[PDB]
Amino acid sequence: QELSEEDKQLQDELEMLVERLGEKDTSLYRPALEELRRQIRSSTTPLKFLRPHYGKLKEIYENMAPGENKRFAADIISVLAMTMSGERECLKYRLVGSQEELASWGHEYVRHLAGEVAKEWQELDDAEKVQREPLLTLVKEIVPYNMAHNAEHEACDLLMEIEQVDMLEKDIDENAYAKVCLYLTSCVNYVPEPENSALLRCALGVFRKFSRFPEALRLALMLNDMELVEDIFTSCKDVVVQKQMAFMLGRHGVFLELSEDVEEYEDLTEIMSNVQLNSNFLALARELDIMEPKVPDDIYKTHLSARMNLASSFVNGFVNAAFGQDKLLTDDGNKWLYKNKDHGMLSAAASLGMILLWDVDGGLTQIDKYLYSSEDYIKSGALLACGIVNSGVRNECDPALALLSDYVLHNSNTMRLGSIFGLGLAYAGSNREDVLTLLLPVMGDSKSSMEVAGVTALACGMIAVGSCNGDVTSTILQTIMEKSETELKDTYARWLPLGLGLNHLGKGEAIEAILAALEVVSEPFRSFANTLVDVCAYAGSGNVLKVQQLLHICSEHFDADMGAHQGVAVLGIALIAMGEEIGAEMALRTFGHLLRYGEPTLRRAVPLALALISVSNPRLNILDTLSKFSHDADPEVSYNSIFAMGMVGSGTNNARLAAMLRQLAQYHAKDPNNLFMVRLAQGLTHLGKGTLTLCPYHSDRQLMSQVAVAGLLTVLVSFLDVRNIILGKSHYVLYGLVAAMQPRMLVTFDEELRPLPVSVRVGQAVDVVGQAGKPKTITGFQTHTTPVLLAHGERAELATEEFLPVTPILEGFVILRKNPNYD
Amino acid sequence: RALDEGDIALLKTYGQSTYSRQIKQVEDDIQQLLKKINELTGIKESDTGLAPPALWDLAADKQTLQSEQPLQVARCTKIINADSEDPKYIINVKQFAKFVVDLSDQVAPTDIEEGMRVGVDRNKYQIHIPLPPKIDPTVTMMQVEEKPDVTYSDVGGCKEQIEKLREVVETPLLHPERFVNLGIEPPKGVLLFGPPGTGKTLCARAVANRTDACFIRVIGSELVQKYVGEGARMVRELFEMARTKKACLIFFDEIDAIGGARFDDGAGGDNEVQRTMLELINQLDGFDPRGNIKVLMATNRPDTLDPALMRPGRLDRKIEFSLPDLEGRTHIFKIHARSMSVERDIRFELLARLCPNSTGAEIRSVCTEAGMFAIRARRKIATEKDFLEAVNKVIKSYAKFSA
Amino acid sequence: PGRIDRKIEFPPPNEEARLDILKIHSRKMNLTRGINLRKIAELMPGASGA
Amino acid sequence: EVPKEKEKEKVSTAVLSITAKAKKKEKEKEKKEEKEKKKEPEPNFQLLDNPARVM
Amino acid sequence: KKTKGPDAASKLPLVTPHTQCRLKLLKLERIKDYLLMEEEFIRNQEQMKPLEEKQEEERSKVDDLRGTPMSVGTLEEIIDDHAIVSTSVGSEHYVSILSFVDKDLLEPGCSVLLNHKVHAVIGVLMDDTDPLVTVMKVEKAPQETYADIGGLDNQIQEIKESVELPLTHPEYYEEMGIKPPKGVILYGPPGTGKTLLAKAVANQTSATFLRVVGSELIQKYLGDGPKLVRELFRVAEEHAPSIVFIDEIDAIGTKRYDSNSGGEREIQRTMLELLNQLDGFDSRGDVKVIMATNRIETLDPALIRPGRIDRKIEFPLPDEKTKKRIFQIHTSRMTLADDVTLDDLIMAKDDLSGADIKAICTEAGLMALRERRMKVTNEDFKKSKENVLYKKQEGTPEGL
Amino acid sequence: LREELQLLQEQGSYVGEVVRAMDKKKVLVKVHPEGKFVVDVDKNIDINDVTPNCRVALRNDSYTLHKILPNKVDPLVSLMMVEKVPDSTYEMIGGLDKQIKEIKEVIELPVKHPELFEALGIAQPKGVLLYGPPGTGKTLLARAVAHHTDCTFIRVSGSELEGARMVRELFVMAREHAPSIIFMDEIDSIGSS
Ligand SMILES: Nc1ncnc2c1ncn2[C@@H]1O[C@H](COP(=O)(O)OP(=O)(O)OP(=O)(O)O)[C@@H](O)[C@H]1O
Ligand SMILES: Nc1ncnc2c1ncn2[C@@H]1O[C@H](COP(=O)(O)OP(=O)(O)O)[C@@H](O)[C@H]1O
Ligand SMILES: Nc1ncnc2c1ncn2[C@@H]1O[C@H](COP(=O)(O)OP(=O)(O)O)[C@@H](O)[C@H]1O
Repeated sequence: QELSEEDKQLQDELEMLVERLGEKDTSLYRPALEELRRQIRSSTTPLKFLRPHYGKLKEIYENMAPGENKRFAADIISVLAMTMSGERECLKYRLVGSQEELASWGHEYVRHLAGEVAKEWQELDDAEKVQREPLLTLVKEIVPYNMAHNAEHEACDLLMEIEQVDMLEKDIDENAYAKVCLYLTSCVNYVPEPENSALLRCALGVFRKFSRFPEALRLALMLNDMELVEDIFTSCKDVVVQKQMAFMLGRHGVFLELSEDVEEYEDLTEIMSNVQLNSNFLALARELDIMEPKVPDDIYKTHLSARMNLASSFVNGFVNAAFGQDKLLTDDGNKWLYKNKDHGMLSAAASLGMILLWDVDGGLTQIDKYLYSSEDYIKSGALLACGIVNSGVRNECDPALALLSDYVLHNSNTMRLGSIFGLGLAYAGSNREDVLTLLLPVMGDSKSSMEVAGVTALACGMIAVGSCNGDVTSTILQTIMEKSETELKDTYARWLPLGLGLNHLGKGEAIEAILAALEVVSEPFRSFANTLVDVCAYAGSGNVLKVQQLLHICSEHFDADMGAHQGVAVLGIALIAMGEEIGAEMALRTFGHLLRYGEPTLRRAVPLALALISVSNPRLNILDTLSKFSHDADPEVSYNSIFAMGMVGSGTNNARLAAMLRQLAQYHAKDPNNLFMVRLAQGLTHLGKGTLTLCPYHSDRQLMSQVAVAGLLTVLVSFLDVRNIILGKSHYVLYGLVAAMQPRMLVTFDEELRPLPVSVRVGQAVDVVGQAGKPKTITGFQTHTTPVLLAHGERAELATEEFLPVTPILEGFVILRKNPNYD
Repeated sequence: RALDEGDIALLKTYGQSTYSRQIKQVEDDIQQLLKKINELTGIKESDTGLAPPALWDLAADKQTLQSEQPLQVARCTKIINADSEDPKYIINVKQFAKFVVDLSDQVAPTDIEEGMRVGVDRNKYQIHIPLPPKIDPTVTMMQVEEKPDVTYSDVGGCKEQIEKLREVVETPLLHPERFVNLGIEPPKGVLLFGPPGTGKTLCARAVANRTDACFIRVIGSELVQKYVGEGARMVRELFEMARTKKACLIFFDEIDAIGGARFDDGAGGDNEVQRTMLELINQLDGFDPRGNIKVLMATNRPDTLDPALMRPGRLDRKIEFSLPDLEGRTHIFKIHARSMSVERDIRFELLARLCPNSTGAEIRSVCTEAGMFAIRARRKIATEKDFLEAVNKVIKSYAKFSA
Repeated sequence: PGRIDRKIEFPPPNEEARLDILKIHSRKMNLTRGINLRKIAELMPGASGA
Repeated sequence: EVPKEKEKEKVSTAVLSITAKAKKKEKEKEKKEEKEKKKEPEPNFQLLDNPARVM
Repeated sequence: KKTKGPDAASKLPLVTPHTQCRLKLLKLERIKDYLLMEEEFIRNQEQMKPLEEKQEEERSKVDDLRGTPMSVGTLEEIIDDHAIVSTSVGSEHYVSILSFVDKDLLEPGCSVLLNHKVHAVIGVLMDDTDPLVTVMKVEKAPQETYADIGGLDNQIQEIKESVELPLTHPEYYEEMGIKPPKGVILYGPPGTGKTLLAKAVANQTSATFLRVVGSELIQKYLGDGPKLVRELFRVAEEHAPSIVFIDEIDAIGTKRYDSNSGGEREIQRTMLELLNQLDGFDSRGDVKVIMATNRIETLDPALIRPGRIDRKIEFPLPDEKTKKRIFQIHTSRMTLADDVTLDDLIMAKDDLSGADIKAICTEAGLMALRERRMKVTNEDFKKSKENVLYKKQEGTPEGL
Repeated sequence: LREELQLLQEQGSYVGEVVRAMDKKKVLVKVHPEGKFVVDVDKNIDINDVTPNCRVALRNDSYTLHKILPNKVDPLVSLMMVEKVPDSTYEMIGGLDKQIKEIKEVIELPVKHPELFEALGIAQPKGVLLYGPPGTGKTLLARAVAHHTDCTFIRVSGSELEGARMVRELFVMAREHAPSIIFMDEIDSIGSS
């Protein structure tokens, strides 16, 4: 083999130089290495020739006398070790080396030096803190090089590897901080909890420094630290940032209780209370012309019975939800409930409240007449309708608390159930001390039935979701202890762990104390309760241990039938890491293999986890798999598959999916048990005319709203065993979607808070270039007026650089101000 | 200047990321697990029928095991050739067999007919089960078509063509006067030809106006096929299916390949076409005249073969149209405007004048374009959307003439 | 596609290229001590390795 | 006479990187929160009654 | 004989960086963890059996009656109780299966088992691994998305609207009562065409896709060229409603030749049958036929008419911004240089198409990998221009 | 041996080409006189012991497996239109040194290491054309990189006459090796054919 003539000549020249450097006398050692190093650091701004001289160069470096000659020798060994590395010999030589300016030895060398520093920083033991400072100083020298030469994302990699994101704040300038913070946010989804909080805290630090509060609030909501949310809300002072914070709290649904000393406090609490949510939503619905009450009959396509009529009423309420415009239950509503049979009048009135949800003024007046109804079920449904109306939306005088005064602890089981569920939906996320101090004593009542006690626990859990309310947990545990185990573990105690999971939602770690106190409970219910509270607390964390513990326990034979907790393990499989697309599309495939070879109880609970992964997101593979498994032999499996399709298509108005359900309705026309819930799935698909989505992931589909997932999980827990409970009595548990029902369109205001007709470009927004933490790139600009339905996969962007939003996140509400360069 | 060996490995290790080798090992393990879990399947059994048939229909499979000695008369099945005066049956078998048997005592000689497939029991080859297959390939399922074609306003009524064919198709099906007042049988045939256009729409209208003996749309291009005898058999089963379906009309369409051109290149170019011609004449010769079945042949040009002079005794009454005038075009506009969300307040007569002899297909096309322009404007209204109706119809007439 | 990657062409062997092909083909064979292979190849007008 | 049988049907948990990364985090929390009678005495020093099957 | 294929692969192609970094590493670790937890889950579940119930009721009743010896044969016809099956060497059996009878999966023309001796069907080979007569659905629903192409916003919006008239808002023209399968007639320079394919993948993000390129001047006596596509489009209607991409045959296979008779029978058959299928009054289905060509002149007058084939779309040459976007897309995977030499290569360039952009980007890496191997080769700033000349544009004597 | 003769009176063993090895001790097998015959698996060989694309011995009536015979399909039809890897080393190739410097870069580099091409971003070298005069230009460096890459020596002229099918077996199945150069000779298909 024959190299280039000049390449061979230079190779022989370097061979002569190294032999001269390898000679006996050291008087020529210095001149030889002076000549050598100049061309060694030539190609980096050569290394092939000195490939077989590894041992000789090591001997020369060791033989070199201490001083200048030795540290250049260590310099040459280091810059050559990047090729001849059987170990991190580059860094060990460089630590012995000069420690002068390294950045001039080529980009390849400094990048390899940066990584070896990261390896040593991780490798060094706790007792070794001598060399840590020199590596930190070396890191603080290479970060400016990475910032200049667009290497900031790997600079973030090494600083997070060495846990020095605190000085990442001090070094990064705003000119490139947006992509660094986006890179941090992406890493947040996968890093475990202690460094996850560390990256969240530093992300707040960067945005607080750079006056980037609107996205900082998004990150604060990820941190679920209400104290930090209050601190950063105080930190920002401008009127524009104050009012966008209140939209974000209002859109999230959690009410922030503050003082009137702040400027424009009345508007801030109003927009946080979502008082104008209903007015804007109806106004945009009218502007789209989507206001006509869609009859359940022509949804069914009847061109070719008491429970079936009930399902028709429920889907009508789902379609006309948040609207308040439906004469079917308003004019002849009394006739319909009178014609209705048995237990369905409560749900029909609650469905009417679903039509009137978020319509406080309109709903209360139109439900006042039905409040004085004769039947106990109608009265209870009317009271539940009031709670649905006041659910989500906050009010200054809070009419729900005064309206539900005698019914909060009323002796009648049905009347108490409606009020308790109504207060739970109303005070969901309010965390109000007065509401808690009035409903927890109702939890302590012994006259209430087992299911009534469970509903009280559900209400307490959704009110105090993600609050770690100690007295709520103590009452929950005390009520469980007082109740006898034999009657506890029958079919309805499954709500008590749900309240515990909601109260400790997104916290973790401390759950060991709760499960230790719960350890006294017998195995059939303890093994279910401890798993449910664990998965709910560790939801949205990517803790793939908690899923594999679920996978291990749901694998057991478990065949009195304690194997029911295999189902909550399946729900926990999706619940832990439903956050991003990864951890959801593959746990989806896990559910496929669960159905592919699994227990009857396992395959009963799998569609519930499938719906939890992609609620309101009609993924084609999900819809096909659910449709194929909707005809399984097990009736409960078919029921779960029917409901799963309704949830994944909920609030989408997906035409082809609706056709599939209509085909399923024809298939299941003979059996009403599947038929009425196929109708239910269609109503879920057309719920709110598709204007309100049901996915609990908001703020660019990366924030977990505690109230919405609380109500969603309550429905899925109920749908663990609907083969018994929806057939029997739980026609009221389906109304937990109010928390998860949030609008998915854009409402644009201005600095004077008036609706703007500003047009935006909307289309698929998926990553194209991954060279750095670049913002998600949108394609398919189908621009039109600002009311646009924001679904999964596709986002919105301003048509021109003329209106500057308060936050680049474009969903729900946003204020657009005139750009200084607008012309 | 290749300088690759050794050098390429060094520069492959020259740069990279700090853990590029790590992710490579990670993704190789990802692919290793992917193959392992594709090998570690779920239902790892190609044979299906796991339990729904293997729990209760299995219990009756015990019954068929108790009756396993019977129900074994399957063996092999083959056609029959002919027979003697009565008892003996000389048969050609798919085993090339010169086969004769005493027909099984359970089977009378009346049921078995020449050219029908019968299974033979290997022990004695008795005529046990004479299967009437009546198997239809997928293309034949296309030759047969829907019966209820649904009636319209004479599908853009061209009063000449329809009224000439009603006395030859509708009247014989009504059978009010064919027997006595007019000579024995109605006119022997109908040739509803014409340029691409109104052809066969009047046939569909006559099908809807008549009884359930409804037409099937067969294509001559489909009928001509590779090899020899397949087209002959296809025409035979075409007549069999039409005869069985209440003696329905047989609608031959695009007769320019089944009859071919007026010539054959060397009598070897299109000879299977000639094979189909001989058998089709043998089928639609009628033999004994019968006012039950009807036949209609529709092409665009009179390119029929030499039987074009025998057909005056068999296939007479050649009629055509496909020449819509102003009154024809505006009536086609009215029946098409019956569909969609349009109303006749539009001055559609102006557009009928604009397009001279625009068939009925283009008028349907123009109406389709008008609906497409309405949805493009996002207005589902079309009753009063007449100016927009006129605008889209005239601009597309411009595009059709010159684009 | 499938051919846009490269369109490498084969030049007919030159007199020196033909010389080398004789050497490759005549290395296996035995012959006289003296031979002017270069002139032998150059005597052939054009031709190819075949 | 004694089977000493166990029908476990059990297999372990295959958990590798982000499992083990927070398993390392659970490891971070879990850190704080017959010879004298068998050598000599084989039962061969017994006494038996006068009915005794002995070879 | 074919309905669907098990899609349990393509594990989350959304690797956001696509380059070696810590974020990509963590995503791969989460991917690889999730694979083991599944292999955990299924293995733990398959062996930790819920219950040991005899011989799973399999070997007790059916496996013995299925027998050890078996032979495979096709199933021909179905009757109420028995089954008419055409086994090997032309054998036909009229026997009632009652063991492992999955009536949905048996179907006519599928391989079934025969237990020998008293020949009774006892099972069906559902895989059968041999539906190989005419295969065009093998490349169905291509994974290419909108993001793969850029700078073609006007055409992407136009094609999306033409194909989202169905699926999205199907009641729009359902109330208008037209149900138009007009399709799209695509123009474009000969330097493009698979963009006519790449812009088609925008609609291929929904449902399946079929391709007929080159085909033939259907000399076949049966013709059936456009007619088996009609059957395949019918099969597409059975599946998710697919599109038929017939680029370069709407021009050659459907040519506006002045000749009337004696024209290879394609004008007689192909053009007429194309119009019959493109007319909504004959065939239903949400199938949209995308007609793409590089010769607008050869448009047949039947194909010219927007009355049956509407939604004419013209593909123009890329502009300066479009050239910047396509070069960015093609060079994003390769990390061209740290100096980002982007506009110098396109500012003066004219008449450069997508295929040329891909070729020059590929040749830029090849020339650097030839001998200039420097990771992000510092020569790439001008070698990208060196291989953008590359001659090979057009060559024909002198004539000038 | 007499009992072996009596066993072989029932044909002894029947040769079968194993294709599919099902989990329930089932192998499809192919027998030359008839073809596929689904059967159980012998006791001496487990379910995993069955190796596809090999030969096996069956029984007379039940056709139960007897012994997994070594390869018989490969020796019989080894040479149809293809060839395995020859040596034909590049040392024999001469006078075209300035040309193989491009073939090695365009063919040897992707086959030896596609990781660098994937890291390069451009990793689609698929076809080389290799035109020249007759004589020098027949088949060489199609047998040199064959040994340098250990792919194949599949040599098809293209002047065989239907063009459909045929190549499908060589494109996937009859490769007999994941590395494949599949060298085609002069492209007899004229422009536009
Ligand atoms: N008189 C008419 N009135 C209404 N529509 C017509 C009329 N003539 C033709 N059409 C329309 O033309 C299209 C096809 O017409 P028709 O079924 O008569 O012909 P075809 O079978 O397609 O063949 P050909 O055009 O060669 O006769 C249909 O959309 C039909 O509505
Ligand atoms: N504007 C573009 N942006 C991104 N990729 C493109 C663009 N144009 C073409 N391509 C890609 O380059 C390839 C060749 O494109 P095209 O010009 O359509 O091929 P051809 O010229 O051979 O018909 C296509 O496969 C397509 O994916
Ligand atoms: N038939 C032959 N026998 C021996 N050597 C040959 C033969 N044909 C050509 N050669 C030599 O081997 C080399 C082959 O190159 P070439 O013919 O271009 O490859 P290919 O035939 O695959 O195109 C040439 O330098 C030539 O001198």
